[PDB]
Amino acid sequence: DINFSSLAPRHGTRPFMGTWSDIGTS
Amino acid sequence: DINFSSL
Amino acid sequence: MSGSGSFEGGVFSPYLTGRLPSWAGVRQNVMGSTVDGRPVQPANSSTLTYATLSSSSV
Amino acid sequence: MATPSMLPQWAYMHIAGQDASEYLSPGLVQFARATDTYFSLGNKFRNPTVAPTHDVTTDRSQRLTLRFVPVDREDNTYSYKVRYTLAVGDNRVLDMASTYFDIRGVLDRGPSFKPYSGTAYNSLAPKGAPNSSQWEQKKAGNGDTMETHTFGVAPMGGENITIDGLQIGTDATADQDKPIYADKTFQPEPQVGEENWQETESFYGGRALKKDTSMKPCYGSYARPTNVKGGQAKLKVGADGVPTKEFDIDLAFFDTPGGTVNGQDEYKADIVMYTENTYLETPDTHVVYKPGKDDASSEINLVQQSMPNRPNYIGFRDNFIGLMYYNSTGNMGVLAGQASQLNAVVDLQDRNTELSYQLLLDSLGDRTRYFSMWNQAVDSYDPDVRIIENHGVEDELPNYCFPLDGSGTNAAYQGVKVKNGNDGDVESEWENDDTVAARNQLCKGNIFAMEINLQANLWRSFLYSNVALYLPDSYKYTPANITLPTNTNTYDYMNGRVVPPSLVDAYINIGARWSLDPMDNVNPFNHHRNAGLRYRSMLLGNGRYVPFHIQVPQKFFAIKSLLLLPGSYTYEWNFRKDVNMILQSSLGNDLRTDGASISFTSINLYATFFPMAHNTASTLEAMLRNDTNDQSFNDYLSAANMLYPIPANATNVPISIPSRNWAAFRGWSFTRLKTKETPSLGSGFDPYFVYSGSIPYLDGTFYLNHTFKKVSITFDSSVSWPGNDRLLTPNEFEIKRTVDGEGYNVAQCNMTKDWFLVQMLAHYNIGYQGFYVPEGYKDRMYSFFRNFQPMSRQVVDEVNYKDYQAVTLAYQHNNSGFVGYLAPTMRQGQPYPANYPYPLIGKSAVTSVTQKKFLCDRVMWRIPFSSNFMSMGALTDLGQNMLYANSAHALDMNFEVDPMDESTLLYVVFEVFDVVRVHQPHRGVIEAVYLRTPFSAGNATT
Amino acid sequence: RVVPPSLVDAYINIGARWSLDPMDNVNPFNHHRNAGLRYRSMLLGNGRYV
Amino acid sequence: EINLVQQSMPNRPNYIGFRDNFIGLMYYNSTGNMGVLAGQASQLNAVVDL
Amino acid sequence: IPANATNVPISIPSRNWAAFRGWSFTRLKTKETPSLGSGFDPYFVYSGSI
Repeated sequence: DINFSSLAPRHGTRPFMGTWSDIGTS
Repeated sequence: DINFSSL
Repeated sequence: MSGSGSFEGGVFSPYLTGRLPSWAGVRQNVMGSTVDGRPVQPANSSTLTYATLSSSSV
Repeated sequence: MATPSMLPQWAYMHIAGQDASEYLSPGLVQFARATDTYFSLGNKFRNPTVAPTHDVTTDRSQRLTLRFVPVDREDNTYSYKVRYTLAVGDNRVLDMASTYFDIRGVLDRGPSFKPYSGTAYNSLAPKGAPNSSQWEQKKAGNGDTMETHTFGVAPMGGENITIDGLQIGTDATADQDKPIYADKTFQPEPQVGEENWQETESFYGGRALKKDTSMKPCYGSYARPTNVKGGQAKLKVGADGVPTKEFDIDLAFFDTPGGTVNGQDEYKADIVMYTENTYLETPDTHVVYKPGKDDASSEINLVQQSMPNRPNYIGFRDNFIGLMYYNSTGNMGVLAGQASQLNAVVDLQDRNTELSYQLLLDSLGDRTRYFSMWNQAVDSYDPDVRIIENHGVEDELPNYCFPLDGSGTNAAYQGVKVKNGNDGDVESEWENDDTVAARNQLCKGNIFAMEINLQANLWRSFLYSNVALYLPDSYKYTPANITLPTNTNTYDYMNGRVVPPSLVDAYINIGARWSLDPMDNVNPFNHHRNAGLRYRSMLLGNGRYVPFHIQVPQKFFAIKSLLLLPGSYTYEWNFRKDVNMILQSSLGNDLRTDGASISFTSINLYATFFPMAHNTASTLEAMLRNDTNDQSFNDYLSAANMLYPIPANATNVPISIPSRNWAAFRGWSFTRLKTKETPSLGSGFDPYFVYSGSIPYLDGTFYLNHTFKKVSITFDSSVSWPGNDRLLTPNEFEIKRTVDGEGYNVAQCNMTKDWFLVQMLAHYNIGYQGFYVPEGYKDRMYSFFRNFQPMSRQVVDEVNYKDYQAVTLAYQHNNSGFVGYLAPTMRQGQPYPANYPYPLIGKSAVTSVTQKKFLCDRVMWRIPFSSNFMSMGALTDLGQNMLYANSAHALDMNFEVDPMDESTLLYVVFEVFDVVRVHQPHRGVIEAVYLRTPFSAGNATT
Repeated sequence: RVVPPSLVDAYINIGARWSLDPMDNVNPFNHHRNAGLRYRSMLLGNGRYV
Repeated sequence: EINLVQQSMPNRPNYIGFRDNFIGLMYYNSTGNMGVLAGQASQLNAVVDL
Repeated sequence: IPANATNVPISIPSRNWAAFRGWSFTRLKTKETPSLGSGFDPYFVYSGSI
């Protein structure tokens, strides 16, 4: 395409119990 | 805000 | 404010909030006066632009 | 109830517990999965979702918004320079996405401005109607005696006419009923007349204009009130000048001629008029015809015609295009340390940031959603303007007007009854009735009416105003009564030129979908039906003088999405005060001449900070101070952007590029611009830029992509790149083939199969496995598929039709007697057969030829630099054959274009990587390295 | 009741995008061109007695 | 003779029809008109309106 | 809000605010809003959009 591969880390979302939280650098 | 979350 | 019919003067019972009644931000209560006759104010000048609603800003 | 509280009873009700599928019995978990597609149980179990309670927000006093006032500013003559000190505190992280300028000032638009297409004064009036006005002439006069002739109407009744004029009111008893006479100032109002269609007879009074006021047709006539009672009379010129308490109002009385008529020795009034001098004007109309040569008051200046002025919408560009210098010399921005002072922004002249940012928001949301914050509203046209789809009008029922009483013309009738019948229409014997009145108003036969084909004249009107007016000025002529500016870029010249309505009428290219041939080279983002432009114009207001407040974002790619860490930094940017460059027009007239002006008072910088916890903000500060966590961006249109002239009426463009490395080269794109519509960047002021319509160069609103007929590529000066025998024309591309005899044309137009394949592999990325409509996200506003419009029409075969006579515009007639002669003026002529379009349908159809073409608007042609013409990776396969088989080669490209009668440019884009990469190694220090691959700066100097 | 047709001139606020001042305190779902309402009106037909 | 001249204009459009989703056709959020769902031979109401 | 007032009012809940989410606020007109605690309002004279 016209240039767009300028994307995120190809992580996935962090695992949790009760749908959400924050773990930072852990 | 105004929401419902479920399985 | 309001009352008498069987009363004398000075409030009591359920409040109609709006901090310090006749709060600045828009007043039809009493005439304004712009800073040194220069038309910049963060508020209404006491013009009827809210008789039928519409704000203004130059 | 509601009695339970605190954490054990919030995990009992699943406000703050574990998810369903952790608290459910594990038999029901697998049952739910088993049955899921035909009997869902997902909506029956509540899933908790808790916000993080610590280390995501500070509890310290911190603002979420900061306004940086200028530390220095200087206004130039056409630039405004504003510096700031942008500070980021410790444990605060700033994003440059959320920074934007606040610009306030006063904007003036010339008297060219007119955000409407009608007239605001009158407008129900006939365009030939002249007002009530008197004039002086000698019609048999001599000496200093001039006959005074009044044309007018007196609409309201009276009771008497005396020396005090009309007498209409009456006073109550207090010494009889006194007459009340109408006030001179306003009382015989022009809006008050009879309320019945049954006459009020008696006396009549009205208003009139002096002969001191010049005649102007009633249609756009306006005179300001001079009373609070809506009188229009001007004050008399006294001793003390124009200020007096008197008004210039006189009374002129008239009666019906004859001595027998009215008195024998008296000639008492029947009509009275309050003549008055006024401040007559035409604020939005112009006189399109007059027999005279001087505007005054005359019997022949009753006959005048009027037409509204051209709609002209003025307002700031699409995303505030051209309101900041990007890609410029000596007007470069600054972002730098505060101690370091070394600039960390480099702007090149072979970058096109403004165009690039259009293409970014193509791809990162819709451009059909307007946003009033950043002024988004994309230029567009209605596709019933640009391509004329025509189908005639459904008009199979006559439509009529009827008199107000609806009984036509009535005449006197007395009653009669037979004396005693005997049969006969005179032989039964008839005699007068005395119980039936004489003078009954009966109408024999059908009621009076006049036919109008409404549907016909509703599409006649529209078709003229959206097409005919926007024809080139080679089809226009100046009226024989007015003179226009020498300059052709003046509004006054543009609305003064008159176009015959017969050039484009609802009776040519009928039943065809076909853009007109003189409308293929007219920019179609310069019309009043551009609804992006209309939106921007009316988001400022409806008057010339507009104090404004606008919020204008950063667009330069290096710092657009940068996260600026703690430190103090110098930010500086320059803003253009050039009216042409910052205001779009719907006619593209030169606004500098017209009288637009702009100035800035107060420019500030906003910033918005996420209120991150100090602990978590300093963990991220430390991490992004690492040399492996460097922030890297690229230009969306990462390219070398170059222009090359095309001479006037020239058929080829010879393009040659020196020996250059082509390591990591991507495709090319190309489009054709016009020289006058393209401003020169790399200059603070371009004094020869006299355009102000939609700039195709920066707005991405191209429209001359359909004039290309070939392009060819050569490397080494000896090898054709499309020459590995991959095409039906095996050494070049052909875009249009005109004269096809191998059946290479496809898609029901003149465009080759070869090029259709190429431009479906460069976008959709499929054409080797059949052509299909691309998905909804594979095509966008600027994608190829949406703007590709094949079209065809038949016209008479001028060699194989043996009764072909070439009749010119003058000698064409059609709607004879019902439309003006080559002018938007009143009807002329007689009912007569037409002779204009030749039949192409039904019996007696003429022999015809087939003409076929396409339009591509808002699309740049692109050819990928990939062996198979589809890219399966941004770094092409032939970009990586230039790491082993490269040493620099020449590239020569040849192009064949249609002749243009004006100078044009070719815009060739050489698609590269623009790496903008930036690192902070310490607080208040910022560093960068900017590198590009096949075309790059610093490749022959340090 | 009649209203003057000159109180909405059709040449008032011309070339502006702007709601009228006495129409900001008027419910705009009590209009005849409310197209949800006219849908449900005519899904019961044109007669009184349905 | 004078009532030959009269004028007329049509009556205003008025569209009547049932509510958006049948809003207010069932009592909700009322006590005394409160809904009921419960077992038989227990009568423990599992609809509690506020 | 009595008519002609810029005094619009809450100075009420002295609750415990555990698990509180946001607020949402809007202004209505008195004669457009029925009572749902009453079973019939002999005073609701508006059938427009509620």
